[PDB]
Amino acid sequence: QAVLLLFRCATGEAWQEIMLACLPGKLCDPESDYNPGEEYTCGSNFAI
Amino acid sequence: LELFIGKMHKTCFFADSDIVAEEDPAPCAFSGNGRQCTANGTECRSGWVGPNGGITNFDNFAFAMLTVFQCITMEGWTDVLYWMNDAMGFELPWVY
Amino acid sequence: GKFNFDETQTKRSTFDNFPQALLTVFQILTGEDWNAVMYDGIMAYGGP
Amino acid sequence: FPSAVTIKSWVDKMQEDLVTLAKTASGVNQLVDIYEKYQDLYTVEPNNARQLVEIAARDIEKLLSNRSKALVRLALEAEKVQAAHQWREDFASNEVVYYNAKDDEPGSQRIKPVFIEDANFGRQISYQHAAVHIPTDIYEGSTIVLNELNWTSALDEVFKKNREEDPSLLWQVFGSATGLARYYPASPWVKIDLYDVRRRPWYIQGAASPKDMLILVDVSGSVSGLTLKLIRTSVSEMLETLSDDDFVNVASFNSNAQDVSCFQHLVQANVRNKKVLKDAVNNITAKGITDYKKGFSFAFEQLLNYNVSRANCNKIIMLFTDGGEERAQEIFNKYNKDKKVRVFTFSVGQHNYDRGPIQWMACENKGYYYEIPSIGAIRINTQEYLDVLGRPMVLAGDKAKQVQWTNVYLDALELGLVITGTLPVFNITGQFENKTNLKNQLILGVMGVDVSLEDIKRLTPRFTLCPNGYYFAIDPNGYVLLHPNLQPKPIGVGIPTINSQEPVTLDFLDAELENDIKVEIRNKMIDGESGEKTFRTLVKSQDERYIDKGNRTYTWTPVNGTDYSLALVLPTYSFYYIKAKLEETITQARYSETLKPDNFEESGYTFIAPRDYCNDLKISDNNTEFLLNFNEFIDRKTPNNPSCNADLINRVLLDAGFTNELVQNYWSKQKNIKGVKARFVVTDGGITRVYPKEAGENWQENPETYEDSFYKRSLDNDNYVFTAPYFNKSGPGAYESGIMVSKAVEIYIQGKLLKPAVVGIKIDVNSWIENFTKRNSDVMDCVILDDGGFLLMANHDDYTNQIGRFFGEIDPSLMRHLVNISVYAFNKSYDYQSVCEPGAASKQSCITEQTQYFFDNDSKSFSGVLDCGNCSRIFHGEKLMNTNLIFIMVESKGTCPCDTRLLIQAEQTSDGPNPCDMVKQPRYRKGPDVCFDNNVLEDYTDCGGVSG
Ligand SMILES: *[C@@H]1O[C@H](CO)[C@@H](O[C@@H]2O[C@H](CO)[C@@H](O[C@@H]3O[C@H](CO)[C@@H](O[C@@H]4O[C@H](CO)[C@@H](O)[C@H](O)[C@H]4NC(C)=O)[C@H](O)[C@H]3NC(C)=O)[C@H](O)[C@H]2NC(C)=O)[C@H](O)[C@H]1NC(C)=O
Ligand SMILES: *[C@@H]1O[C@H](CO)[C@@H](O[C@@H]2O[C@H](CO)[C@@H](O[C@@H]3O[C@H](CO)[C@@H](O)[C@H](O)[C@H]3NC(C)=O)[C@H](O)[C@H]2NC(C)=O)[C@H](O)[C@H]1NC(C)=O
Ligand SMILES: *[C@@H]1O[C@H](CO)[C@@H](O[C@@H]2O[C@H](CO)[C@@H](O)[C@H](O)[C@H]2NC(C)=O)[C@H](O)[C@H]1NC(C)=O
Ligand SMILES: *[C@@H]1O[C@H](CO)[C@@H](O[C@@H]2O[C@H](CO)[C@@H](O)[C@H](O)[C@H]2NC(C)=O)[C@H](O)[C@H]1NC(C)=O
Ligand SMILES: *[C@@H]1O[C@H](CO)[C@@H](O[C@@H]2O[C@H](CO)[C@@H](O)[C@H](O)[C@H]2NC(C)=O)[C@H](O)[C@H]1NC(C)=O
Ligand SMILES: *[C@@H]1O[C@H](CO)[C@@H](O)[C@H](O)[C@H]1NC(C)=O
Ligand SMILES: [Ca+2]
Ligand SMILES: [Ca+2]
Repeated sequence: QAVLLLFRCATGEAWQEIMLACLPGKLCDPESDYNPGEEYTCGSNFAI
Repeated sequence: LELFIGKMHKTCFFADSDIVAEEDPAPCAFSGNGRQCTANGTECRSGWVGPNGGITNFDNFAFAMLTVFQCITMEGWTDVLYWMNDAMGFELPWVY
Repeated sequence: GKFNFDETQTKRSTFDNFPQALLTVFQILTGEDWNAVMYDGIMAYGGP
Repeated sequence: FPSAVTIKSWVDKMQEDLVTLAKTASGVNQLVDIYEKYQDLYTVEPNNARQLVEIAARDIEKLLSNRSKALVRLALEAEKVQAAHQWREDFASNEVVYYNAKDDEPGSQRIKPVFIEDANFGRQISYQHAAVHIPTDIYEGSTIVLNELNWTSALDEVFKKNREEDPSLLWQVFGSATGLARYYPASPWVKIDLYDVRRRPWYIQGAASPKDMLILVDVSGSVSGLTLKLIRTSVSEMLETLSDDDFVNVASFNSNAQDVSCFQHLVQANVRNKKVLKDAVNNITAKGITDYKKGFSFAFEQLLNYNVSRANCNKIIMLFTDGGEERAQEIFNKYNKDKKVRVFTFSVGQHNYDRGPIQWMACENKGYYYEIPSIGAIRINTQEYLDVLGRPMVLAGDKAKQVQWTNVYLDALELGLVITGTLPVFNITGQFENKTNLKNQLILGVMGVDVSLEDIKRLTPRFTLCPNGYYFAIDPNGYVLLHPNLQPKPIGVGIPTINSQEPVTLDFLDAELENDIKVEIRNKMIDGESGEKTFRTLVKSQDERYIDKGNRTYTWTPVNGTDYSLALVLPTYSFYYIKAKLEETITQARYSETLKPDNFEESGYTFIAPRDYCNDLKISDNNTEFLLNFNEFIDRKTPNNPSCNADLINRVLLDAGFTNELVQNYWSKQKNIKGVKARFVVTDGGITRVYPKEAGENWQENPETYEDSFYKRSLDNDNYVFTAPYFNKSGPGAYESGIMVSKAVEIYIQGKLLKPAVVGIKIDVNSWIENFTKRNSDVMDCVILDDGGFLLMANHDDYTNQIGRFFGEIDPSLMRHLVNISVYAFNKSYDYQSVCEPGAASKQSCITEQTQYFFDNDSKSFSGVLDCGNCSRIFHGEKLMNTNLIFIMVESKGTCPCDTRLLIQAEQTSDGPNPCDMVKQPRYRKGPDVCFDNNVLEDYTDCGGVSG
């Protein structure tokens, strides 16, 4: 899936929209390991 | 035409009504392999028009040729790929 | 003037006057979202 | 076929059997003697029609004078308090403290109230402060709201002072032009909330005088798409700001001007007419070029018609365009050179056209310019035109301050049917020096006070007169403020086909059966003049199944303070009533034991009317605990009754002795009769006794005497009345109840005809079957019908099983011919307050058509031949004496194999009458004589263009 996303960005479809979706203020999937209370931590300023 | 014929016609509907349950509808599973409705009071059946109002589909030679040309031009091919991923599984459409 | 079929929204990439048609032609030449304008033009003449 | 003389022998033998059984078993003559044997426990008092109306008209006039004083008091303080306001711009430390409704803060502090439970209020309220309602679209905590929310805090002192003088006071509300409504007493607000106080009928009627709105709609090619449905929604919301005092029409122009509907001129803009325009404006399409010259000429010419009824008030043109390059200087110069007509222009939709001519057409014509770019701006921009129309009213000053009363409408806070008095509030800051005069041309808001229809009903008592008499009040538009037939439901329009913000405006002619004389009475009542008329009228029954003719007397007078007219309908045999005269204890006490539930065997099951005998004793609408709460009260409260009225208590107690005397002295002698299933007696006092204790349960009748259909039916008729049981298992009434017979007693005390009570029995249908035969004949059919064509007795088994059913639904060929030969008449009416199951394009309100049948000719013998085609059917019909029954004889349906469509007498969901041909000859009405338009001092120097 990561390779498919990178191929999509290489073709230049919505890569800026994906970058916006990868911003720091994003919800975290339940299956990940995170402390209770901080649901919105995943995503980083490294995305740009 | 041989593979994806008449498969973009099943969207999440409402219980015993002709109202689409999504603001941006996507196809359901043609044979229980793709995407299924998750909402408690929604079911999906046939009779849907299509993803882009019926323009983009593979259920005719003209439609298939037009969507193949559009995919070749790099514009909106991921939309068709994701609609295929909703209709059928994840393994066949990505090869095409 | 044939892009008034939706009745629920106003479209920005139209052929209303000369500047707007010129901008739409330029945008199609750039290749970005040309399929959306094609879909609008097809739906303006009776759809599929 | 038997001869005519032979049939009369059959009828006379059975008529004597029926009448004798009904007369002897019920005891009609025994109760008549019982009433006449005493003649000293009660007195006969006259029912003066002229005095009754005038006394009640003065009570209503005084009641509305209570509320006018409150409105004047509230309006005086609101103007004075607001005039001493400084327009603070910061509310950080000087926070505004108030109780906001519909809640579970820059400068606002909330209030937590106690919300005790109070009577005469269907919810929890609080007299400690006043509640504030702010619409969802309006942000609380803004500079405009907070300033409006600070000076309005002084209204609470007057709110409490008003209730101190008059404890029986309903909602008092101040509707601000800002948008927020502050009402007293505080009460939590009632899905999402779309309530705006500026769109309420009472606010709109006080913001401006009536109008002559004419809507011009641009249906040219350029408006197709989003901006077409924006105009259609905008026009529909604009029609919601009109009332029955305003006249409107809608026209569209695209290279040619025409009306969008069938009206062709201005119409009264009531519920029926506004529905037609709303439906017609939703069918318009955009095509062609734009012609403003041909569009305004059509609009200006329709405002100079004067053929028909109008408002003779504000004449406005509301243009719904997007943009254009044509100003039409010549049209405005030619038609309104003196600027006698305002022009309001709306630029609707997201477009890139020229708004210059659109803006200019408003400023030069004393109008305003509005922009509606999207759906979210439709609701706010379609109500702002009342600010412009209110300019001449504020400049009038004191003379433009009169209390106006609205139509009957359902309260938003679930209080029932209410009316509201309205008084506008002006901005008079700097008026003591007359220097600002710029924002002082707009009203601050509207002050309102509610009056319940229950309050009006208390001033018109009905228990001193017969159940067939009643009061009813009228409004200058013809609608009924008070009527027995008015119901707390919205009036429907058309048939609901789906895949309470309007007033309950029910006309007098639609409340009851129309007549030629009634129109003359209504016209006299509308203009206002006392009168009196006695005439013969046909009256519908409580159950919409029977029609009977009886003499009636109408006595009407106008109410002084307001424009309402009060009338009292009072038949004969009711100009005199029985007033109980007994104060001794042991005589009164012995009647109180008769009501003891225990003795429901010796005294027969007893019911009690749920009347308001005393304040503390509350009604229960079950007649099980209420009876228990009655005898316990009468055995616990002293006879003085400081707060309980004794006129009702003496009336019911007197009849308890009168009724039990029939039960004990006469009914107990005949414990069981072969053909009698039950014996009953109903009295004006409000007690019903059924001898078979058992039968008590089978009694599917209202415990209140004044709502019993068979009781009123027996009063008009001077013979035995047979009531057909309801069909389709509407409770147990098929074979375990029987045919109900009733007969009203007639009393002559001093030459005065009195009908205090009715008596009757329930005929055993099985026993009647045996006597009828003395069976399943395939040669001839023998059926007995009542006044109304309902089957009561047959000899074909299958006919008998469907007892109490309309004869047209089981033998349409014979029933249809009977109407033609003029033995059965019928008149059809419309029931506007009815609910029906929706059909294809829960339940919704709709209009239903009711038909009722009654005897037309007075002749008793009817014979003829029915021609159904390729066959022949011969019948003979005789009517039994001293009853409403007709016996007819005809051969079998199988002799002639013809079956036409069945005749239906039931609630039919119709949509009539047609409104396209009622506006040609509309009902007479009188409009307000006050108008506030075209004032010299009006500024009109600001529109939406200069500011926009
Ligand atoms: C009854 O009528 C009186 C006048 O006859 C009226 O009192 C006047 O109210 C207005 C406000 O509506 C005051 O206007 C002052 O001047 C401007 C006008 O808005 C304000 O300055 C900014 O204006 C912009 C818009 O142009 C606005 O967005 C902004 O918020 C304003 N404030 C800023 C930027 O700080 C002034 O703030 C405003 N107030 C002042 C100067 O105190 C008049 O001053 C008032 N005149 C008098 C004599 O009091 C009164 O509101 C009317 N009653 C009701 C209920 O409306
Ligand atoms: C609009 O809001 C204003 C701000 O809250 C209100 O003005 C305040 O009213 C208070 C109640 O009277 C005043 O308190 C007292 O005022 C008297 C009158 O001069 C004086 O004794 C003192 O100023 C004060 N007493 C004390 C503090 O013990 C406030 O002074 C006054 N001004 C403020 C708070 O800035 C208005 O009442 C309000 N308008 C309406 C109609 O309610
Ligand atoms: C009613 O309005 C009409 C115009 O809308 C006025 O004009 C007359 O109309 C009637 C027939 O509709 C005729 O008398 C003539 O055709 C018109 N002219 C005149 C001089 O009468 C009419 O005057 C208005 N009033 C009446 C009573 O018709
Ligand atoms: C409404 O006011 C009028 C007068 O404006 C009242 O007319 C009175 O009629 C009685 C006879 O019925 C006369 O004796 C009085 O002299 C009249 N009043 C005056 C002031 O002259 C009329 O009665 C009032 N309406 C009601 C219901 O009382
Ligand atoms: C109610 O009664 C009958 C319905 O059958 C109608 O009155 C008769 O109408 C006919 C129609 O031409 C007249 O010839 C008769 O003279 C009328 N009978 C009368 C006036 O007694 C009518 O539908 C209703 N009557 C009203 C409204 O007065
Ligand atoms: C209010 O009405 C009553 C009767 O309806 C009347 O007696 C009274 O004078 C009126 N005014 C006040 C202030 O009670
Ligand atoms: Ca692209
Ligand atoms: Ca146009």
